[PDB]
Amino acid sequence: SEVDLEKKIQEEYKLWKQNVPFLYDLVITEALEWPSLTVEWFPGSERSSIQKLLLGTQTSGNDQNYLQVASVQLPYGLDIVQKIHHEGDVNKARFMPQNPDIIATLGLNGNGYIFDLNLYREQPIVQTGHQACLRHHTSEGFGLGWNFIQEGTLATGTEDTSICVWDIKGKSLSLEKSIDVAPVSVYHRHTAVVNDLQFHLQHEALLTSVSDDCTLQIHDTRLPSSSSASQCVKAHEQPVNGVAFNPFNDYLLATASADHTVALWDLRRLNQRLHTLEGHEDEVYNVQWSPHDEPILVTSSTDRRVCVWDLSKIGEEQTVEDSEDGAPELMFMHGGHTNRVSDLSWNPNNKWVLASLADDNILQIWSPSKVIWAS
Amino acid sequence: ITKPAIRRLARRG
Repeated sequence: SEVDLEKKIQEEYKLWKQNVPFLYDLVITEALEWPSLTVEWFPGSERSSIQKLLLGTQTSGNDQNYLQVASVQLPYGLDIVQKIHHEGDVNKARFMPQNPDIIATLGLNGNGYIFDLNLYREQPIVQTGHQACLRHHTSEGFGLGWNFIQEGTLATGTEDTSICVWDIKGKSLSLEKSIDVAPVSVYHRHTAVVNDLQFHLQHEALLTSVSDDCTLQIHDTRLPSSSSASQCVKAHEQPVNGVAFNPFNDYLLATASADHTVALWDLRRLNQRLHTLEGHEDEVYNVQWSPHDEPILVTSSTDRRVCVWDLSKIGEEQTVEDSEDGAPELMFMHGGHTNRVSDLSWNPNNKWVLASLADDNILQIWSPSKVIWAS
Repeated sequence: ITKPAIRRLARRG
């Protein structure tokens, strides 16, 4: 029960601190005023470097929401250095890979938003707010993604079950006015909320999506909504919460699901799943590939755990004592969070550094000891 | 504590 539950929750929490100096080379912990459902490291660092994180607020109507830029002290604190005004909770927020100055958000009531940070470099607080509002959705969502080959093109996915594809390239933004933007495409191919979508890293038109309708689908954004999804397979028997393309292997991808597991997939054989990562004991909401090492990925869940997985170690055998503890591929389990985990982000500047968000206002920037990952 | 015990502690959480 809940009361019984909490006591258990901490008591092992501070057992976790006790254990930290052996397990982590780094652990930064911040309590935020409001929660954040979204985190993403900015590329680049200044000089012991200092780096930047994209963040948001979840006021729930109670106060004004903020898209936030925070800076961290990395080899130890971190502070919020910019707050831009935001319509509704920042459901998720991602920078343009071509230009991290450009930010896309999914805001209140399904609205897309575009922020230009170059417009307000010096200001601590930007009240002006967004530079553009992406029109179409009618419920709120979390599926947001940017196109790596086509500058200025992005996809959104929502509880309204649609997927919209937008093109903001060439559209002037200014502190004068917020332009309205209409989708270039609108795809109805799901029967429930589109939970996550993502553009393929090395292909202009390939867009993958997953949903509560248990499907993994593959869309060719060149074809009009008149067409169907290029591929649609059942991926799990329960809702699929997340999808990630491997940044080194063009055909390898992963799905996180409410079945407590992560499935891995070869793109050209979506009819028979390659492998299943068990080991979470509640819904697996999120899944992310290391940008540094192809066999490495990370999963977070409602079981308040974050798991780091090494796929080299599959088809590998070991003592029963370890079988008690998990698969040979489970490398690291972060226990730093005392509530379900909202979002994660691999640090692209520093190998083996991760940011993670919990629903009880905690931000953590941590790194598993070098013992455990280098061999 | 020692490297093996560390590497399994990483897996029990």
